[PDB]
Amino acid sequence: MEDYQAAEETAFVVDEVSNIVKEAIESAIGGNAYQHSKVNQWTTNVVEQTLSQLTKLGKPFKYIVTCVIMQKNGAGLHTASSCFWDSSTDGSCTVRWENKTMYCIVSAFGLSI
Amino acid sequence: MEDYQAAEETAFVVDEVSNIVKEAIESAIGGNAYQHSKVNQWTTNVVEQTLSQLTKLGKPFKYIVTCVIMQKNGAGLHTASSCFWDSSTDGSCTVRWENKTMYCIVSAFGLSI
Repeated sequence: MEDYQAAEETAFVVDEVSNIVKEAIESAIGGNAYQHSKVNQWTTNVVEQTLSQLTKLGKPFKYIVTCVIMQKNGAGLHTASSCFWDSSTDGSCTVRWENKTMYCIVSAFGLSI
Repeated sequence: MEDYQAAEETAFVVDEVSNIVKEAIESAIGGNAYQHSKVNQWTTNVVEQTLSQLTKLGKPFKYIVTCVIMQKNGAGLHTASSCFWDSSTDGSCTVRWENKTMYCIVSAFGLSI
């Protein structure tokens, strides 16, 4: 029982990362519409909140967070991520959020130290 | 002198990864115009070529490759990333490529094992 608890403590749980990413996106973006001059601040705030929460987790992981904001004007969006790590300890979580005007794709990667 | 060569061998060279990514983008994409049906193939080929070359480098790095391909239709693009590793060993390299019709941003992250 103790070993499973320790493994869960040291594991990269995708659900909590996705929750953190959703909370950061909503806090920084929320109901706000797409504005080109403010995409800089929005991406910065989302990534900073996500990395702060991931560090607050206390898990022995190096974290890499990437955020993409795109305007809804008919343009096509495709994000793909293929990597090379140890699948037993490192993880990734891609969260797609969208409102009436804007796509926000945030990919978080946690690699064991 | 030997220590410097060993460090350079084990270091995440930004320029080498940038050249690898540019080569992958040119090989997979080249001068082709934007086609939504080909974006999946282009992204997959770019990422796999980048990963293959980075693994052929022989450096003890876990590699993360993310590719974004979007049509040019007047919408402004921003891709942002902020992370948490040991800055002395792990590195990142983002390459922005564009033609008449499409933007393509590829971010590669090499983390020491």
